[PDB]
Amino acid sequence: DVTPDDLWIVMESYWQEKGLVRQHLDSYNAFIERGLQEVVNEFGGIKPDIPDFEVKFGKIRVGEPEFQEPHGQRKPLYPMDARIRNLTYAAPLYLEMIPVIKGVEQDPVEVRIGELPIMLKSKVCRLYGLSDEELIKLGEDPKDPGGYFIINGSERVIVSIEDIAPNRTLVEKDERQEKYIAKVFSYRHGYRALVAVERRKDGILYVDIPNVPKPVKFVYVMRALGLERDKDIVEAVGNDPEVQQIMFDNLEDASDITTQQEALEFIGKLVAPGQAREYRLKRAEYVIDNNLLPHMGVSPEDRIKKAYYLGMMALKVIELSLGRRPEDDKDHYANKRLRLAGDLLKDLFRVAFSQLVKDIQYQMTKTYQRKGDKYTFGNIHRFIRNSIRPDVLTERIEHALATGAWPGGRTGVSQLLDRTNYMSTLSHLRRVTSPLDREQPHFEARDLHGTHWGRICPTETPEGPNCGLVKNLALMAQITTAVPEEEIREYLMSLGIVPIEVRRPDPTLWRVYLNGVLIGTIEDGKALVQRIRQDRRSGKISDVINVAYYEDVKEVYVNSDDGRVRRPLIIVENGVPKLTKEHVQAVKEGRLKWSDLIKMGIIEYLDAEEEENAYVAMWPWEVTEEHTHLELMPAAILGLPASLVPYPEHNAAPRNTYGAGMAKQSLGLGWANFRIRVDTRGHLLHYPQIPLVNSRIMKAVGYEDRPAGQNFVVAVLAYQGYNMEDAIIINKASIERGLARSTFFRTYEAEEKKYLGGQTDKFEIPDPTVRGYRGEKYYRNLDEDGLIFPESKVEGKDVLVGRTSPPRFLSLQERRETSVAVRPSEKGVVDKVIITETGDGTKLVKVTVRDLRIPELGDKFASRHGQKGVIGLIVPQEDMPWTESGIVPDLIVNPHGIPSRMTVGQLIEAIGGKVASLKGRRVDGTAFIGEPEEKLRKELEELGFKHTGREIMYDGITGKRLEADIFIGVIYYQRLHHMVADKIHARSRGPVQVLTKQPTEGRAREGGLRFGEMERDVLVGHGAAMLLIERLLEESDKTEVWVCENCGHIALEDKRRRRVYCPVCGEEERISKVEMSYAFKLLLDELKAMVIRPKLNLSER
Amino acid sequence: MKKVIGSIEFGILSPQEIRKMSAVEVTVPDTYDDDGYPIEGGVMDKRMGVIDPGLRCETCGGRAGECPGHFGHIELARPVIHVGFAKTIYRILESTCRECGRIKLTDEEIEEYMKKIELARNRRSEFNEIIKEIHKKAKERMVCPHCGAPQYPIKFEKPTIYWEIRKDEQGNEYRHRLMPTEVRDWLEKIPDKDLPLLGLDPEKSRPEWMVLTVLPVPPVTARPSITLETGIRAEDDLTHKLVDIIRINNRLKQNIEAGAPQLIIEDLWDLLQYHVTTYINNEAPGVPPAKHKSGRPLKTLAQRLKGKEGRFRGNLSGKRVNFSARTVISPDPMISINEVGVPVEVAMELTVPEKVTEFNIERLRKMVLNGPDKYPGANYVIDPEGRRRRIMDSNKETLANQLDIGWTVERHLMDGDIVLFNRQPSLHRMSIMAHRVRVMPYRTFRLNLAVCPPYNADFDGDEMNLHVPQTEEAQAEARILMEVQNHIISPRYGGPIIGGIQDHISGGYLLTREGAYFTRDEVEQMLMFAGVDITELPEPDKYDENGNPLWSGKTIFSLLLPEDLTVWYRNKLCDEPERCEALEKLIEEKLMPDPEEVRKLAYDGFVYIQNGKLLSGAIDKKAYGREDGIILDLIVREYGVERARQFLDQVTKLTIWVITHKGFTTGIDDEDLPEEARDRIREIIREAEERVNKLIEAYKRGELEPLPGKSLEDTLESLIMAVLAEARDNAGAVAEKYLGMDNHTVIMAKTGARGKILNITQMAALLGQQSIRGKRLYRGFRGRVLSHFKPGDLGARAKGFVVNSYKSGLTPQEYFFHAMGGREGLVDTAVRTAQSGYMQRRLINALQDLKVEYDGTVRSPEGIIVQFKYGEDGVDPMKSWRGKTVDVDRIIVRTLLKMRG
DNA sequence: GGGAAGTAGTTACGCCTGGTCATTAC
RNA sequence: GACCAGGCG
Ligand SMILES: [Mg+2]
Ligand SMILES: [Zn+2]
Ligand SMILES: [Zn+2]
Ligand SMILES: [Zn+2]
Repeated sequence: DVTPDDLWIVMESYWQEKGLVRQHLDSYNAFIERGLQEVVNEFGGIKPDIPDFEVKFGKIRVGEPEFQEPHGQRKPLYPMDARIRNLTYAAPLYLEMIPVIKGVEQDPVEVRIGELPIMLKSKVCRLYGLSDEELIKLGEDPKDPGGYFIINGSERVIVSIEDIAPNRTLVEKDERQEKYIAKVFSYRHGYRALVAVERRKDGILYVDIPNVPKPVKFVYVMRALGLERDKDIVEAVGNDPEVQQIMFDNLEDASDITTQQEALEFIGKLVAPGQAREYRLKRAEYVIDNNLLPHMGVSPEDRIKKAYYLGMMALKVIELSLGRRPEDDKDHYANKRLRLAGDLLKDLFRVAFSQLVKDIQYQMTKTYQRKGDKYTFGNIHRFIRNSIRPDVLTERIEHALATGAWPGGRTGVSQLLDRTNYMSTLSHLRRVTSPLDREQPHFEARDLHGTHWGRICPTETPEGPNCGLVKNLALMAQITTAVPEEEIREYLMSLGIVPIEVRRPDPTLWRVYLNGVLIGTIEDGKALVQRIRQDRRSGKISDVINVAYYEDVKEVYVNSDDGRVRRPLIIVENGVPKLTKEHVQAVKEGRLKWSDLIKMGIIEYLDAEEEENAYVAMWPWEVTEEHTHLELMPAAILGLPASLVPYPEHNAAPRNTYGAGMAKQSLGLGWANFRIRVDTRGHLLHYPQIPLVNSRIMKAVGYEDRPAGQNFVVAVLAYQGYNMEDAIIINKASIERGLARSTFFRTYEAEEKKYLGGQTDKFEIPDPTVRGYRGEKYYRNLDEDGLIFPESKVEGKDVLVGRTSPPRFLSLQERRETSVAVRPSEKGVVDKVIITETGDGTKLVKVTVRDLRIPELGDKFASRHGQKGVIGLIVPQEDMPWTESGIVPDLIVNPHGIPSRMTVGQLIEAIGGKVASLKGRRVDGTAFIGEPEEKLRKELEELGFKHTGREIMYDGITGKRLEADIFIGVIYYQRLHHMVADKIHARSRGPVQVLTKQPTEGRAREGGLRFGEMERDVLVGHGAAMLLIERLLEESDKTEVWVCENCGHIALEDKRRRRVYCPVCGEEERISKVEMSYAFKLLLDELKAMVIRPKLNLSER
Repeated sequence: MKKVIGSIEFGILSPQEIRKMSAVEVTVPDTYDDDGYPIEGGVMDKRMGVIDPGLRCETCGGRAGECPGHFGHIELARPVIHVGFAKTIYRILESTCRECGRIKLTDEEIEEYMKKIELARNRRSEFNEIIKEIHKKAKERMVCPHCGAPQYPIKFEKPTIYWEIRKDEQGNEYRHRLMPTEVRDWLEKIPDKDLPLLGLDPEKSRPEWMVLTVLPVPPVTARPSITLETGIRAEDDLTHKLVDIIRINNRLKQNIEAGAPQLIIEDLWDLLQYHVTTYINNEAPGVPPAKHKSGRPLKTLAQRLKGKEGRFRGNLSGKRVNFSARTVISPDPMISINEVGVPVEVAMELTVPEKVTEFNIERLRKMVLNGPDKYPGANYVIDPEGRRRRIMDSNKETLANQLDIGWTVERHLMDGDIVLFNRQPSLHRMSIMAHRVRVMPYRTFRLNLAVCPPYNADFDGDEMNLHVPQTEEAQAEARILMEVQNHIISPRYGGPIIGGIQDHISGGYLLTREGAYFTRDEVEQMLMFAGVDITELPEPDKYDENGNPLWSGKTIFSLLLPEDLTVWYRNKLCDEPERCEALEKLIEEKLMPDPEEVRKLAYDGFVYIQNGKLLSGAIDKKAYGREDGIILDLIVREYGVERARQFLDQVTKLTIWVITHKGFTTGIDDEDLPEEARDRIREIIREAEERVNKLIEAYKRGELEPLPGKSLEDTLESLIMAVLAEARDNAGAVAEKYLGMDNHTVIMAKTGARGKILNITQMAALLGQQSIRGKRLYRGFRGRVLSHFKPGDLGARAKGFVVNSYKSGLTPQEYFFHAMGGREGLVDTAVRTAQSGYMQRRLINALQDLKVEYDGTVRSPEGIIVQFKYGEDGVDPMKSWRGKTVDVDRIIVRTLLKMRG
């Protein structure tokens, strides 16, 4: 037989062979191999206005990753070099152009059209296939999984958008009317079109088309595509007698009123109202051609197929009305497809190439018109080569990848990579985001779904408004690529399916769909689906094909596109799983791998469609004859960070969510090459440790090699108030011995920029004469070349690099001091100094500062069970209680926090950790398979202690034992990066905004806090008017304004003769002074900017 | 000398005012020359102001930081229509004669409507209703009653296009466009005698001024320029829009002067009108918004005044302040409730100005000598003239000698100063209170624990702000009106809000329970720790073996109560009510019972205090907890705030000491039920699940009478849910029964300190049914929630029921159901707050101005009486006795007890 | 006239971190 | 200075 401990061996090979970032690398490889060629072949060629010239496109190739120096040479590039020098890791692109003269092709030529960024560790990157020591020699961490870009020295990652199905038909119903709306999205060359057909109280079918405001009737739009005879419409749509009667009711609006061209006249009248009569026909024909179901083609010949598809949509609409089909569910995962890098990059490349071809056309036309035909035909190769500007492609791709604003209005496609530690980066590389708007409630979209089982982690999600709309992939999830569709269609046509054109559907015949479109009918689909799936199991066809059927409507669905999310399962036949013990043995030895298991037919992938027909058993001892599949490992449905929590089934869901989210913030050894690596911020834990109680998944995924957190001796006891309300108490001697000690990094950058002309910057110790020269104390440890010596102490406002800018035009002959200095509220020691050259010849220096941080009051500590707090008091060792066996607690936690949160897993982990430490072996706590509690309690009883986990302690001050036994154990704890040293802030006086003369904003620039409106309301509610006057006016902008009393305008004061007079009216005696806030003066000025005139009436006192 | 603004009046600027107030005319569409100086005649001309240092404004002298700026004007080539007054122009045009300027009304109607407008003019809605009738009745008339003349209808198309419908023939009509040069001439002829009928004002609002002829230019200071470090200039959007307008105007003027076909000027005119319309407002209906070079739509005058970042809600209502600080908070129970701990780093940065007098010259002179780097010191000194001088290491020994009467010194914070403490969001009025400063070495704010509830704060990463008043009036207002001890009673419901929390109740129960006894050293140590002034221990209560004296907990607790207090009630620990009845009878029969008789019949469910001696009962949340406290409520209403503060401090510290040394903990064995309890729970769950399949099969075979509300299925669902809820309650009953009071979790839950019984029954028994929006789980596959169940299943466990406890673990299906149920709390807490805050904003913006006059009436600012007596008896809810105007029985009882003794 | 139907206006408060801009053809 | 993305209560 097979026990759950055996399936773990098989499950390990999946991660050992495939990895964790497959959905990026596979998609990018598919894009590289085929996407570029398809995009190039879409355009065809260039048609300039030259009388006898035309260019045809050939092949496209991608070169090696290289960089070109400004002086001309081109040399190889490596990722660390690109990161340090703030360059872009890209490779050149080559294209073949075939000149055509007078209709005869010439010999081809090859030109470079630009550069393309390269995904790290892809099939074309320089790091592909290298060994561990090769990566070590190159400065890379072998644990790095890859799958991100390097843009201008920064690391960018592309998240996956959760779009809707690309060609399916979805029906629904709204309550504001009786409309039975069926809407589809049609995709062709990146263009999205929305088409809807529906009925209403009139009973007449109506159609909505983009760029057509009026909902033209159904028969009118059908007759525009031909088949005017009334028999043709009914034959096209359906054959049910009730449907026949409904259609006879529908026809009378257009059956004997219009013909094929008359409907064209109506459409032309609507699309072009009041325009030229001939204009209307062409406009209507254009709209019909390339705005109605574009995915069926834009040629005028495809109108019959378009009419058939529209008739099918209308048939679905009317079938909803009679209650022959339940309404579709939008949140069901069979209706949603993911967007990966290979398609977003395809769209971006498409738009960039579309710009480039037009630019080339313009350049060629202008050059030929100016120079003349003799120059163009003298050397055609040179004429083609020198007319290409390869920057419009590179710059447009790079800017879009850098900013993150995709063409088409989408935002947030590209994000900065989170490099706090291992778990943060690994979880960030597996994100899934929704395109909905954040502010709206979206009650239906944020809820969990039954189809999410095995495809989406149910516990890892943000906490704010982003809850529900951002999710993470599960561990068993597998994304799919796309296979060619023509081969699949011609294979499907060869086993009994008749074409749709030859035979009309009828209620006794099954329907067959391929990727959402109808292709034919068959007399028996129950045998067809079995044959197709058996062929897939045998190995005749690819495994990306999934087949499902619904007998209520007599339909069969076949899917072969990319973007689906699938999970693996074990095939069960005749109540016996197909996996045997010898298979597990062969996998363990190494003779058999996961791919071979897939090929042999033991394990198959199921998407959301096939799972409708399945009946999955959970445990190997629960299978019977009815079951069709066996679950591999239930513990793997959780995401990556959510799998760290030991005994996750003993806690409340919000606490598990808090722990999973908080596991991405703890300090620890992130990557091995942190010393060389240049980052804006960084952290390091001095003595990381492996958790004593852990899940077996973390060992497999490599978490044990980059841990984060330490084990504490925790006693659950109520101390003297200082640990109340989620506060913790820490021992002092433990801190003095290295517990929870960490270091903080920060990098500064300076550049010797070049200006317009001979003006330039310079690295130099500033002279006392130059403007803005700081005190000579600050330039204390700068070497004469202008750079600071390493390993020298620095305080706030100290200068790291001395730079003198050219003089600012009004000050002549006076250089400006623009040195780079440490932040005003930081402190540390210089660690390393790097000198290098940028991509255009300018010098560049980078300096890092190292600071040591010891725990103090306010620092945030948190376990992995969702319990968080801050240090309340630090206690000397001799004051802490001690157990009668010789143990002194390392941490104290209030017992009031346990019952409300109901985190029993923390107590379980404490008992297990103490038992593991006593026994000298780690304890397994992997979800539903870990060691049971009673076994741990019995083992603890055997080892000599008490089964309840309690002990006897003595008071550390009085010196006598307490009246109650105290729970005590060992618990894993983590230190978050929200330290108090980065939050303290105070302001008395400082810089102000230029426009409003109010204090600036932000801790970084000595800003001030904001006194919001509810604070004003609170002050009003107390009744302190003078406090309001002081806070809102005295400590903010305040000014004196001269006001003309006779006319109400603001007077003018002249410094040249100390005379004050009103400009609009000649008044010089009634001028008075008023005290008001500057912001109100700006408001008065802005009101006077418009034609509104505010008049002021003064009063005494 | 100093005046104040009394009133503000609004109107429309005439071209004469614009041309008179302007200081320069702008003609050149450029800002800066190659050197960097402003171009003469450009949009950055020096006459309109100076920003860059080193330049002087020749209009008023001044410098780069003391010149307020001056206006400019542009002479438009041809008039254009102001977009803000677009609809009003249409309403005026379609309600007046086309060629005489008179209104479409007769004299009798004019008099009748003037007599109506005369009254009810101060109101808004009535005055707007009156105007609509005039427009509606004058729109229909097609012939002027004053002069015989035909009229034509007018069509208005957004945003600034007017159409006139004229008849070419009887059956043929063509539409004519009205260019602004005709609309202005038409509007210029309306007499001012009938303007009030249209709703305007002849003195300062004239119809012909709505069509612009000259456009003002805001000064330089209203659109600053920022110089980038790269050398390129950054300019505001208004500058770009004005440059475009000037260029278009210049081209149109040149084309007009040089002569051109009508189709050229009639297109440049439209372009200029579009540019002006976008300049005034960039979100006008039916017009493509102007787009910047980066693709972002531009910000303009209309956008600066609206939104959450506009000039009204962004700067005027709230603005950033100067003297403030921000940091994390940590608990500190050793300070009194009206104090706050301040880091020495912050205390040396914020300063409090002080004026030197004859009673503080010595301390100030001592402080100045310490300089700005030792803790007690100062940073600045102000001479009587007004000069500000910085204290330095080379100036302190001589500046401390020049100090004399009249000077000002900006010293550091000391113990005794008063500051404002705030936590955001500020939900009610108790979110801001004043505290006394107390300096601490470390770098976190220290807060007493009994002050947490009003702030709603918790020590898990929270932060708070601190503000320091600067003027003596502000300090006095904060000291008198904003003290912490003045806000013990909540104004919402007239009950205590500041009180014990968490351990302050558990320690009290441990101290005052039955059988508690203490030795001499513990009693002396706790009394010294609490701060009680005692110099002699009372008589011992009982003797242990070897003759060790012992004191009871009630005797120790009685030392904090005032001497003449007397009260009795029943707390939450009442289990058997047949034993409190005897005590109530004994109290009723004789108003002052013999203490021995009461001590013989003591019970934890009945609290009784007689002349400051606690005779029976135990401490609970009803003693001094929030919104339930009785002793605190009596103390604050009969002895004063100071006595309440002293009692609060002493009781909190005593309870903390009691809980610290006796020991208090919880473990995993606190949810260990015996075998028979588990068997009973299993049988209950079994029968509950069994009696649902019968209902399911009954519904499957008809045989079920539906409830009249909805169809049969909903009735089946309701019955199933009721059965499951009753099952969960019944299962929880036995778990409650089999856990005694000795368990620490039961102690911590039944006294209201933390948690509730539902947590206990969820931890030690089945979780129960999960639901979303009040209905069972139904999302998922067609006919089933999960793939592991047969389609079309309505069983108990197949749609959400969980038969496991948190201790016994959950199967994967139950785990998924629990996560599905738990997502709802997070989404609800994310969603509700937005509409809650919007409603609070509306309510606070509607009811802000209502005061209470000296007559007791509540009046609106205009003077309208809202209430003739606040509430209906003039009683402040904060000072009421739990809503009641006065508690009669308490007064009667206390007076009778005082006299009959 | 009283039924569409099409505008028009809103959607909690702070704080922190980092990254990008701010034209181009001749 | 304005935008974008991610976090904290
Ligand atoms: Mg909190
Ligand atoms: Zn005046
Ligand atoms: Zn000036
Ligand atoms: Zn007239």
